[PDB]
Amino acid sequence: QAAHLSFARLARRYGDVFQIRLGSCPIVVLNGERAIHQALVQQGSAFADRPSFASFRVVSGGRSMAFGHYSEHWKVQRRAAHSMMRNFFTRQPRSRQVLEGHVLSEARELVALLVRGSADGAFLDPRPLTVVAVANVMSAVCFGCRYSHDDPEFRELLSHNEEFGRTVGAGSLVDVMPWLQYFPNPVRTVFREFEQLNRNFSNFILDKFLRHCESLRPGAAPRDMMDAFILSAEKKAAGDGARLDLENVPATITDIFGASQDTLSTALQWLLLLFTRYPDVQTRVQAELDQVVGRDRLPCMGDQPNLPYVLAFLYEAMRFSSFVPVTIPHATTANTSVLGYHIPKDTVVFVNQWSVNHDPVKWPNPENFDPARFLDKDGLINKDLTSRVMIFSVGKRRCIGEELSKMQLFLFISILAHQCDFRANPNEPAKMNFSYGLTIKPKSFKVNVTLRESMELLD
Ligand code: HEM
Ligand SMILES: [N-]=[N+]=N[C@H]1CC[C@@H](c2cc(=O)c3ccc4ccccc4c3o2)CC1
Repeated sequence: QAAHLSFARLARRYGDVFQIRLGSCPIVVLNGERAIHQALVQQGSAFADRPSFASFRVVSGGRSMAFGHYSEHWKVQRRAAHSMMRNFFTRQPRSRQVLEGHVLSEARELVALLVRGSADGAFLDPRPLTVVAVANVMSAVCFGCRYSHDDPEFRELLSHNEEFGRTVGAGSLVDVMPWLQYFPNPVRTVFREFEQLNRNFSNFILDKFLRHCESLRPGAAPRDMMDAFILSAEKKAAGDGARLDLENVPATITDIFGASQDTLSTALQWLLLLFTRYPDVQTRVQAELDQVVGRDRLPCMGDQPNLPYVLAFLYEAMRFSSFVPVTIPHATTANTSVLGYHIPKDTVVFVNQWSVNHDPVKWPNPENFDPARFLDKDGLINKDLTSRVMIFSVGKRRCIGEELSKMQLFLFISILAHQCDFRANPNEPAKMNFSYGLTIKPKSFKVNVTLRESMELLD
């Protein structure tokens, strides 16, 4: 009973394009490959605008990029994030290394703690470790300051993600039915909780905005991304390519932290769930890692073209999961048409990512987890097929960390596979249930982690 599912069904009789009406507001639901790539690439900028949904106006003081309406103050606000998304990593040799280093740093902590909780045949919820973990990499990049797995106030700040999904997830009732906010019942709850955890993110980050402003005394080289965005805006204040005004630097860092922490936490959940619930893909990835790099030395980002399965799993996991099944709802700039069907200006729009990744005219074994799906005859990755899984979206509103988030999940499992052993609790029958909202996060699932051969992570 999650919205990604029910649109491909509605599509079958009514069209790859059709239009539901949620409460009052009119949704157009793009479900093909052909639908989406027409709409968002070929008619892009005609769909690059966001709903007039006022939960979006809650996010990051209303100055969010994720949820912001498409315009020229938004142009430079995306242009400045991405060209920081692209610039930070790669400006000079080893730009990636300091990032790479955090993943290893944290990977060593994860397998330490995963193994810690799991001794004596035990099993444990890997959830609250993989978010402390994933959020540290991004807090070391953004704020130059990781957080311990002791800190209950940090773990707090992270323990409300299922809320932020639900509220602004496509399929929802907090924006499109304003009549529901006068009385107790799920839809009243789910939004009031939502306004709470946005307060606590934008209070947690405008916080780091002050102290970094307190830090950077003109004779300086930016020692953070928080810094780098302020150096960016303090250079667009007292003189004259992509540079914000300060007033949006709190908001734009918030989106880049809040995004990553939630999604990359999910992604890294799902992969463990695919090793536990498909033992023999764990085996392959775990083997091919061994041969290509060795037991002798733990694996690094160099190894990537030389690891065709660990990509071919990464990608099938992406597809099968489709853990972002419906992108942050788009809206229209001017008029348009998709597969003929004429779609009026400012109409609300959804984008079904699960209906690119599960169309069985394009994707044969659609609900089978099959990584080796992505594999050439002589055994290679096959760039042709692999570049058609829809999960980061496309055209004007596509994801800007895609580049980064791939390099974070690759390492993270290239360590975890190569260092640890993952067991599904055999006493867990009725299947791995979920909890849908923007993202598809597994419900409490339990895993036993033994070390393969000592700890090589210790520097
Ligand atoms: C596996 C990891 C990730 C996935 C699957 C993912 C997926 C997505 C999706 C589906 C969207 C919406 C696209 C649309 O509405 O057209 C999006 C937007 C966004 N993502 Fe991600 N994302 C991931 C990681 C990250 C990370 C690490 C960051 C930090 C850079 C990030 C920052 C953003 C931002 C700022 C937006 C808003 C872009 C915009 O509205 O124009 N994402 N992402
Ligand atoms: N999968 N997927 N999609 C994207 C992932 C997350 C992106 C995002 C952007 C923000 O600005 C933001 C802000 C405060 C948040 C507070 C708690 C949790 C999350 C937050 C958050 O998340 C938007 C959608």
